[PDB]
Amino acid sequence: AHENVWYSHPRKFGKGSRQCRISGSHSGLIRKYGLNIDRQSFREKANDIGFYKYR
Amino acid sequence: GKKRKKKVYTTPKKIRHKHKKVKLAVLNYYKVDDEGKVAKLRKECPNCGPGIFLANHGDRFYCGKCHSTFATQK
Amino acid sequence: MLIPKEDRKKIYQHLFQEGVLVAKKDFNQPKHEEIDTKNLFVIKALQSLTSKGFVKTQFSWQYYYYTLTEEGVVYLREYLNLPEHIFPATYLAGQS
Amino acid sequence: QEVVIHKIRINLTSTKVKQLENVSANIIKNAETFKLVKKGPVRLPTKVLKISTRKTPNGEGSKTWDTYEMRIHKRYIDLEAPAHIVKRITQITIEPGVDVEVIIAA
RNA sequence: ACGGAAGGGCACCACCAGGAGUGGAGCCUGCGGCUUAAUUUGACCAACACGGGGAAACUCACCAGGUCCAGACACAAUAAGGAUUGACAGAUUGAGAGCUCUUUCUUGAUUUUGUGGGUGGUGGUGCAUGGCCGUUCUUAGUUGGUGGAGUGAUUUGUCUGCUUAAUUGCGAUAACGAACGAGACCUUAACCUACUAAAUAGGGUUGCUGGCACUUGCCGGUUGACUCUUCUUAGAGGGACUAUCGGUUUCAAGCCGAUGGAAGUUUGAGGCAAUAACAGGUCUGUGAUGCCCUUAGACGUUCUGGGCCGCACGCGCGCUACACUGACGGAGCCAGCGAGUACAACCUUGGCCGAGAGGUCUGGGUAAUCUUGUGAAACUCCGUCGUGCUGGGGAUAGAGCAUUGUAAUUAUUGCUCUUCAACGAGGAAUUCCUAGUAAGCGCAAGUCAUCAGCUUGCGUUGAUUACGUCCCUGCCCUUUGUACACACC
Ligand SMILES: [Mg+2]
Ligand SMILES: [Mg+2]
Ligand SMILES: [Mg+2]
Ligand SMILES: [Mg+2]
Ligand SMILES: [Mg+2]
Ligand SMILES: [Mg+2]
Ligand SMILES: [Mg+2]
Ligand SMILES: [Mg+2]
Ligand SMILES: [Mg+2]
Ligand SMILES: [Mg+2]
Ligand SMILES: [Mg+2]
Ligand SMILES: [Mg+2]
Ligand SMILES: [Mg+2]
Ligand SMILES: [Mg+2]
Ligand SMILES: [Mg+2]
Ligand SMILES: [Mg+2]
Ligand SMILES: [Mg+2]
Ligand SMILES: [Mg+2]
Ligand SMILES: [Mg+2]
Ligand SMILES: [Mg+2]
Ligand SMILES: [Mg+2]
Ligand SMILES: [Mg+2]
Ligand SMILES: [Mg+2]
Ligand SMILES: [Mg+2]
Ligand SMILES: [Mg+2]
Ligand SMILES: [Mg+2]
Ligand SMILES: [Mg+2]
Ligand SMILES: [Mg+2]
Ligand SMILES: [Mg+2]
Ligand SMILES: [Mg+2]
Ligand SMILES: [Mg+2]
Ligand SMILES: [Mg+2]
Ligand SMILES: [Mg+2]
Ligand SMILES: [Mg+2]
Ligand SMILES: [Zn+2]
Repeated sequence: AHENVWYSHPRKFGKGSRQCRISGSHSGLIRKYGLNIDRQSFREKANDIGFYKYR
Repeated sequence: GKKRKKKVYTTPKKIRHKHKKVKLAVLNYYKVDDEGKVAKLRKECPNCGPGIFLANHGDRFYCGKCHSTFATQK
Repeated sequence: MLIPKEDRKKIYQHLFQEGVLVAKKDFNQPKHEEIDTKNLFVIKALQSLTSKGFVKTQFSWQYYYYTLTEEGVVYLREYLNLPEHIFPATYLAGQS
Repeated sequence: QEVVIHKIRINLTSTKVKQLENVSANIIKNAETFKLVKKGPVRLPTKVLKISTRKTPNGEGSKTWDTYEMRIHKRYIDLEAPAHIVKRITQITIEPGVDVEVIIAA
C-alpha cells in the first residue's frame, strides 16, 4: 500500500465522489439543495427535515 | 443466489519480505583505537546529521534516515 | 496500528484537553481535522481505548462520537504523566 | 450622536407562516408605537421547494411516486429609522423557526 | 371460495361510439437466449426507460491481476546483542509498488506469530426477520359491547325496498347504541375593482429627453418627483351549501331541467387512506438484523485494465417517419413550473473574435433584483420545392474541428461536409382515454463533469366521440348449489 498508490485514484467528481452522509451509499442519491442523502433515508427523515405530503 | 468456486491459484507464492535480524551492526559501524578515540566506518550522513551511518552498495553511499535525500557517488 | 509514538501521545493529549472527539468517518484521508494527524490511526487508537473500556463511542451518521470515562481519564493521565489534579475541560462545569 | 437616518432593512424567513406573520406584526407594532416611517411588510412569492421520490426502496411494485415540499416565505420590510430603538427592536421578539436578518443599507 | 347459477349495481387498468396509437420499418432502452474469463446481479395484471439502473475511471456486485490489514482486546511466546517498520539504486514489476529480490542502510515495542476473541463483508438466506413500500382493493367494506337465535361452527346489529360514487341516507326492523373506513379534513386550481401593503411587481400623472405628425397627438427612453394598487405578489378573510325556481319522487332520501352566478360532476386535480392477508419484492439503502459462510495468497479494502454496451434470434416501454394539414428558406415573436458559485468554483448577461461547436474579457446573481420577459417549439405570414422513395425519411457510413474528463479507442457529447439505407399507415392481437380531456408541441428539474430517446412536473396549440350497458374482462353485495378449504390452476 504505497502512500501514493493506495487510494490513488481521483474522486473529484463522478458517482463515488460523494456519499449518502447517512448510509454512505452511492446508489439512489439525492443532491438537490445539498441534501446529499439517498432516496429512502430522505423518505422517512423528511418530516423532521420540514417536508410534508401536500400534493 | 450463487455458489462460489474455490480461488485456485496459478501463482507459487509471495511471502512477507522478512527484515534481517542484524547481530551487532555497531561493531561493523565503529572502530575503537585502543581505549581512547573511536572512528566511524564508511561515511557519516550530512543530509541527516552527525551519528547516522550511511549505506554501502557500490559507487554510491546512501541515506536511510531521510532515505531518498542522499545517494551520491564516492 | 503502528503509530509513531509522538503522534499517539499528541492524540491522547488532545483528547484529554477537549475531553471528547468526533473524527469524521472518512478513511484514507491525509489530515484529520484540527489535530494534524491521519484520521485512520485516530480512529484505531480510540477503538483500542474502547476495547479497554476507557472510552464510550456513539456512532451516528458516520462520525464516531467519543466520550471519556473517569477511569479512561485516570489511565490517560498516567500515560501523559500529568499531575493528578488536572481535569479535562468537560469536567470544568460550564454553568449557564 | 447617532441621529443619521439608517434606512435599516429587515428580511424574515420561515418554513411556517403564523410565526412569521406574528413576528411581522410585532415588528410593525413596535415601529409604530415608536413613531417610525415604514415601507410595509411586503409579500414575496413563497418559494416552494419540491422533491419527488420513489416510495419503494427497491423499485419493485407499480410505479408510485410522492412529492415532499416546503413553502418558504421571506417578506422583507424596511424602515427609515434611527439606530438604538430600531436595533433594540431587531434584537427582541424573535420566536423559534423564524429567522431574521438585518442589513444597514449603509 | 367457486359456479359456462340467479338477482340488483358498478369500472375506459371492461365494452359500446370513437380518438390516439403499439404490433410492420431504422434507431434507443430493458429482458431472455447465445457467447464470453466476465458479459456481476434481483423482479417473470402487481418484471422488463424497474432496482432513479442515462455503469468510460469509481458506481463494483463479475473477470485477469498487484497492493495493504482498517485482525480491536486477553494470554503465551519470542525479543532491546532489535519484536519489527521503512527504504535510493538497479533485477522484477504496467508501473516512478522496497510488491519481491541483490545488497546494504534506516527504524525502534506502535509491533511480530500462535492461541482465543472481534471486526469486515453489494457473501448466502425476503421461505428466519424489522422497516419499507406494492398488490389483494379505488372498490366499500370492517369490528367489538351488552341483547336475541342456536349445543355449537356462527349469526342478527351489517336488512326487505328506494337513493347515493359510498355500509350515503330515507327508512323497515331483535335489535340497541358505539368505533374504523367513505365523507368530513388538508394542498392546489379557480372569484374577490372589499381590506393590508409594496423601487426584489406593476400603473397613472409629471419632470428631463428621441423620432414623427405639427394643434395640445402618439410611440419611446430615463434608480428624476409625486401619487395609486386594477393587473403581480401573500396574509387576513369573504364566497357555494344544490342557492332560487320548475319537474319527478311511499313526497322522504334524493335525481332531472332552467336562472342567477365564478364555480352547480363530491366545483376540478389531488394527499392521507380500515380489518385481514401475500410465504409478492427488497439482506443490493442502512452501523436495521438473526442464523449460516469467510475472515490473510480474504467473499475485507485498495490499485491497473476488461465487462456489465458483446450477437445466429424473440419479446416491452419509447423516438423519428412514411411526406402537400407537407419539407426547406426567410419574416412574425407568446408561456409557465424551476434552478443557480463556499469553502469553492454554479446560472451566466454583455463586448469580442470563429462558419460551428466553441473559446475570450469584463461584468451581474447566494436570488420576484441577474441569467429572464428563460424573445421555446408547434404555430403565424411571404416565398421555393410538386406526387417523384422526391428537396419525405436520416439510420448505417468516411473525414475534420472542438468540448467535459487523469483517462473518450469499444465511436462520451456538440458542430461542419459527404453517404444516403430501411420505410408505401403497418396480420393476428393489444394499450390509453370523456374537457383544458386525449393528441401534437416543447420547456424546467432529477441523473450530471460530460452525457438522454427516460422520468417527474410545467405551460402552449388545443379536439372527434359518449354522458350508456353488463356482451367480453373484472369488482360490490344478496340468494342459491357444491364431494371445493393448499379453495376450479
Ligand atoms: Mg373500441
Ligand atoms: Mg406512434
Ligand atoms: Mg415496432
Ligand atoms: Mg448479461
Ligand atoms: Mg389491480
Ligand atoms: Mg456514462
Ligand atoms: Mg470499470
Ligand atoms: Mg475497478
Ligand atoms: Mg485480483
Ligand atoms: Mg455496505
Ligand atoms: Mg415475503
Ligand atoms: Mg352474545
Ligand atoms: Mg354478518
Ligand atoms: Mg376523504
Ligand atoms: Mg388587487
Ligand atoms: Mg323543489
Ligand atoms: Mg377529489
Ligand atoms: Mg385499504
Ligand atoms: Mg448481514
Ligand atoms: Mg468487496
Ligand atoms: Mg445492462
Ligand atoms: Mg419485434
Ligand atoms: Mg414502464
Ligand atoms: Mg428533407
Ligand atoms: Mg419554417
Ligand atoms: Mg412569465
Ligand atoms: Mg423561439
Ligand atoms: Mg430523399
Ligand atoms: Mg412532431
Ligand atoms: Mg432511467
Ligand atoms: Mg359512464
Ligand atoms: Mg384489456
Ligand atoms: Mg379438506
Ligand atoms: Mg378444471
Ligand atoms: Zn541523509
